[PDB]
Order: sequence, then structure tokens, then C-alpha cells
Amino acid sequence: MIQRTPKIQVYSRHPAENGKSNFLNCYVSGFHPSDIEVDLLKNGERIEKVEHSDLSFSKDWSFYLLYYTEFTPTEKDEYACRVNHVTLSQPKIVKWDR
Ligand code: NA
Repeated sequence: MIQRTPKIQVYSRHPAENGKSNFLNCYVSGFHPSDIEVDLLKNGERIEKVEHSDLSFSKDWSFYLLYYTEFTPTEKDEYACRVNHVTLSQPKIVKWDR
């Protein structure tokens, strides 16, 4: 058996074909086992509608998840990604910078 704690990165991107659109992204990387729970949060509340959840693996024991959706951030709102995995004794919450 092998188990590996996910690396978690939270960031925003504008698709170049539609620059007015903005996406909030949580990239959860290099984890094992694949069992996982991942949410985007707005002001502590789970965002229910997340349009994209893309899972892949490299080696059989290394998984990668890109979890993202369109959003409209204001200066006041706080966004975060919350991840639960067997390697994390408590949920890990990573704040979006900006
Ligand atoms: Na856990």
C-alpha cells in the first residue's frame, strides 16, 4: 500500500476566448488513495454548482483533480477549497488569495 497527501492550489483563470469570464480553480494533486472529498467555498458555505471536476492519474498510485467553476468574485467575498482525504486528520481548507 501507499498513501500520499494531496497538494492543494487555489487560483483564478480567465479563458482567453472569453476574458470576461472568471473561473475559480482547486487543483488537488499527487494523492493516493483516490478516495477524496473536495468543495469550493464562498464565505464558508459550500458552492453547490461546480461545473467541472476532472480526474486523472499518472502512475497507478498518483491522482490529480482539477475542480473548477465560473464565478464573480468581489473584493469582500472570501473563497476557499476544502479537502477531506484519509491522509488529512482534519479537513484542509486552503484560502483563495485575491
Ligand atoms: Na480525513
